[PDB]
Amino acid sequence: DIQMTQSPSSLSASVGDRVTITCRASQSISSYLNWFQHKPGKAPKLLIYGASSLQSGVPSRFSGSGSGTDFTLTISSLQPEDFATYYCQQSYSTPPYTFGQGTKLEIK
Amino acid sequence: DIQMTQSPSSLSASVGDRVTITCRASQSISSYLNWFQHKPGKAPKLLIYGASSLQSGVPSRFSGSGSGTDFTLTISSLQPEDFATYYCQQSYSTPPYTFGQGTKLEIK
Amino acid sequence: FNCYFPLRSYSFRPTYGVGHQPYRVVVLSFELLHAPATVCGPKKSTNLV
Amino acid sequence: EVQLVESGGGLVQPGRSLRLSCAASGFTFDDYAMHWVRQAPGKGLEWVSGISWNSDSIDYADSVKGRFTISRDNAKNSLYLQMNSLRAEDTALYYCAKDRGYEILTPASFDYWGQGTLVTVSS
Amino acid sequence: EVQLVESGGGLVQPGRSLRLSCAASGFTFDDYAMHWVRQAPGKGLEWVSGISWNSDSIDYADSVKGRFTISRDNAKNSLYLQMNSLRAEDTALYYCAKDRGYEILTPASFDYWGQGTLVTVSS
Repeated sequence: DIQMTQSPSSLSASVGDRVTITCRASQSISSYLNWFQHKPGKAPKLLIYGASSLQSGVPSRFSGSGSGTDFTLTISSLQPEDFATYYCQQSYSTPPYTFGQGTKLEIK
Repeated sequence: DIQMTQSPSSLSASVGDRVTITCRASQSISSYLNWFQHKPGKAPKLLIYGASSLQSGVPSRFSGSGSGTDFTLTISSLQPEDFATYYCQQSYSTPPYTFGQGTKLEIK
Repeated sequence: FNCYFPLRSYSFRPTYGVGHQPYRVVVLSFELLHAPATVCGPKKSTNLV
Repeated sequence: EVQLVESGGGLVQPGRSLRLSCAASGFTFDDYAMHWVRQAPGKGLEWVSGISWNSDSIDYADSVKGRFTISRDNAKNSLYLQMNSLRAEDTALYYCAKDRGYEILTPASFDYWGQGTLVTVSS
Repeated sequence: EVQLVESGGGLVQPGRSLRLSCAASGFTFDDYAMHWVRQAPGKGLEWVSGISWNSDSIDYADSVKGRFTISRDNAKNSLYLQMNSLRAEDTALYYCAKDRGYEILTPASFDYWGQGTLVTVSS
């Protein structure tokens, strides 16, 4: 099997800060992780497919990195519409498309 | 979190024997472990840094081996000046620089 | 938007990808001219005959 | 700009069956795989099931094996999910996402999503 | 061959504050990272704190968060460590080790060490 852990759960920052979120895997998944943004009021949207491949149409502010067992997403600008819940999903292990727990983001 | 154990605690040998010590880790640390020797009468010193890199200035008798999860240190000559305690330290996981239990070495 | 800063910060971590790991690179450029060479090798010198 | 409209949600008693439809209009459908995923009212997202571009490779979640059945009609550009033998722990919000590739179990993930439909299994 | 001299030890009562100094002279101090570590009298050694070459990245052990503070003066090639709100288990030996690297959290470990100084927290 596989287990994904979110070291941070709720993070506070300002409109002019830079934030980082980490997702850890039980074992190596060979950089096969995806990052999803879920607004509480609308349908969730994908931010990153693959380890560090940016999906088209989204701002370049988001940046993904990491390989092996741990992975990281970083926002450099924190625009005031970046309030959502962020998920990390693996697509390499036998359990198909298992998702990690949510990661609340708030600005203060 | 990381948890690591010293399988041998106290060992007995002679002046012309060969001895081995093993360090066991809960999770793989990508061979980022270091070996320290602590004399009872003076400050401890480093011998093996990294997986199997020998720190310059110490005799080549000490030999490091093993990568990934479990690691091993080996002494082939057992000089009469080798009365000290051996420690294994990880520098990989989020607990910053965890240090293992003591491993008493003596000859009779 | 329309104006990005070229400067970016690496995110090197102890357990990133093998390729993701940072490597130190030094390039040595050698130029040979008619001027007396000042960077010679370890070869010794003898007496001319 | 793609559209994913879902219907069939509502409230039913435990042990009954209900029917969901999800129609897409913003992209070519004959060569894309689709998935159904679940979001608990107080927990994160969870995958439920998935079908390929054609009904050859089909996958269900372990906790829902032998109970739910997924179908796909390419002619009218839609897929369907029949829920059978519902229990009190299936009152979550279900999303109808589309895979980037064509197969079911691939490193490629869900590209576009649609607003979830709310179902309730209670009296 | 480097020198690491430490001071500030002694006997104190629980709840008061004191200070320890560590000076190095055998190498260049402006670009190296230092650490303070603890050897228990009857248990193995444990890490306490560390500072980088410059006072930008700082850290502390989990058991001593918000209790101890470290400082570093590159002008006189020395560092300082302040004991605040001590209790019964802080009567152990303290070393002043030198990191092989320059950051605080790197796989590079301690390269040279120095003689520990003894402290006592009792009445």
